[PDB]
Amino acid sequence: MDVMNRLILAMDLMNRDDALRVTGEVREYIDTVKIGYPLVLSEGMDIIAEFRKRFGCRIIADFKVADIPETNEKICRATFKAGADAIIVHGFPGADSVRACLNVAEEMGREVFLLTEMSHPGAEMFIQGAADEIARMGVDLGVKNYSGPSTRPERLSRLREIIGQDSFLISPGVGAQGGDPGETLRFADAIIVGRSIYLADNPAAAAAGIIESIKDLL
Amino acid sequence: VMDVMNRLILAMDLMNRDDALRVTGEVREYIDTVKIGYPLVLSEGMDIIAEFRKRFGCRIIADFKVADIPETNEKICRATFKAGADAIIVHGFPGADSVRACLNVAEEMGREVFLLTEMSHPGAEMFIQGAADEIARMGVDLGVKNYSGPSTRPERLSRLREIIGQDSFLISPGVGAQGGDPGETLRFADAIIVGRSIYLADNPAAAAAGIIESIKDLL
Ligand SMILES: O=c1cc(O)n([C@@H]2O[C@H](COP(=O)(O)O)[C@@H](O)[C@H]2O)c(=O)[nH]1
Ligand SMILES: O=c1cc(O)n([C@@H]2O[C@H](COP(=O)(O)O)[C@@H](O)[C@H]2O)c(=O)[nH]1
Repeated sequence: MDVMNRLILAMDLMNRDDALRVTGEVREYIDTVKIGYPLVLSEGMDIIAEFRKRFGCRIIADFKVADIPETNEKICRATFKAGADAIIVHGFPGADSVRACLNVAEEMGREVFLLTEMSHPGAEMFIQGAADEIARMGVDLGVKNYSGPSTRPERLSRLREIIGQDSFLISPGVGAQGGDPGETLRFADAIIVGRSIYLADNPAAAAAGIIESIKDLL
Repeated sequence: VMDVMNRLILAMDLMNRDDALRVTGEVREYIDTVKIGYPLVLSEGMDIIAEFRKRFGCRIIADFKVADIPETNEKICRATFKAGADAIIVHGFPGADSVRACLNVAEEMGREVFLLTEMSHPGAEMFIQGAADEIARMGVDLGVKNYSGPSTRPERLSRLREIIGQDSFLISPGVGAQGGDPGETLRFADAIIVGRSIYLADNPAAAAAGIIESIKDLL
C-alpha cells in the first residue's frame, strides 16, 4: 500500500459538512483517509462512497473489529459493501475472529490491518502483555498489515521486528497523544494523525507542517 | 436493573431491514429487549434503532463492543445514545480509561454500559479468558453494574457472577447455535441472549416460545 507522504488522516469529525470541508482542505497532502465509528455512526456508511467520489482517496475503515467469528464476517461484508479498502481488526479476541475477517477481505479484494498494541494508557493493563503474541499470531495467519503505538516507540520497534520489514505498519498516537512523527516513522511505514490536523486552526498548515518535519523521510 | 421479559434478549443480527423488522415483530409477545449490533446497523443505519422503538417499543442494547482509546470511545457512545439506544456494550480488555470514558458518557446521558468480560467463542481462550477475572474486578471497582459473560463456559460464567456479585446484572450470549443451554445459563445470568436459534428458524415465534417453555420454572 502506497500512502502519500506517509500520512493517514484520522477523520473523526462527526459532522458531514466539517468532515468534507477539512478533508478537502488537506487533500493535496494525502491520499489515504481513516474513517471510524465517530463519523460513520453520525452520518452513515454512505459517507465512505462520498469520500471516494469527492477525493478519490483510499479508505481504511477503523472499526476495531472485536466480535465472534460469525459476527466479524458480517461486519466485514457490510463494511466492504460500503466501499472501504481495508478494515482494522483487534487481535485480542483470538485467531478465529481474525481469520473470519481475513476470509471476507480475500473474497472482496480488500486488506485487514491487525491491531496489536494500542496507544492509550489503558493499553498497558491487558493488551501490552499480549501484543507480541498477537503479532506472532498475525504472522502465523499470513497477516501483512498491522497497527502499533506511536506513544511507545520501543514497543513499535519490537512489533516491526516481529512482523519483518516486508509487512506494512501504520501507527496512531502522533501529535495529540504525544507521539513524534519522525521518531514513529523510524519503524512505521505511515503515521495516523487526527486531532493535530482536524482540530488545528488551519488544518492545511498543520498537515504541511508535519510533512515538513519528516521531509527527509519521504 | 432492567426488567427483561422472559429473561430472553433477541440478538437481531439479520442484515436487511425488512427481515429484521419481520422477525422482531413476530417475537414481540415474548421479548421486550433487543440487542442490535453492527451487522444490522452498518447495513441499515443508526435510524434502525429509531424504527425499532417506533414499531415495537422494545428496549435497545447497542452491541458495539466499544474497543477504542478513551477519546474515540466517548464519541462512539455519544453518537449511539443520541440515536436512542438504552445501553451500549463495551470491551474491558482495552483497559480502565477506555471503560471510564464510556461510563462518563452514559452517566451524562442517563443510559447504561454493559461490560463485556469473557467472550463465548473458541478464540476467547487465547487472550481474553486469562484477563477476564481481572476485567470483571476492574468493572466492579469502576462501578459497572451490567456485564456480559459466556454461556459456552458455565464454569467461567459462574466465576464472573461471583466476582460481580448477585446485585449486578449479567447477560449471556452463546445459547443455542454456539452450544450453550438456556436453563443452565440462567443459573448464573439474569438473561440469555439468543440470535440464530430464533432468527433463522422457520418460525421464530415458535422458537422463542420453545426456549421460554424450557425455562418456565425459572421465570
Ligand atoms: O492504538 C490506537 C489505535 C487506533 O486506531 N487509534 C485511532 O487513531 C486515531 C488517533 O487520532 P488522534 O491523532 O486525534 O489521537 C483515532 O481515530 C483513534 O481511534 C488510536 O488512537 N490508537
Ligand atoms: O461473547 C460474546 C459476546 C457477544 O456479544 N456475542 C454476540 O451475541 C450474539 C450471539 O448470537 P447467536 O445466538 O446467533 O450465536 C451475536 O450478536 C454475537 O455478536 C457473542 O456471541 N459472544
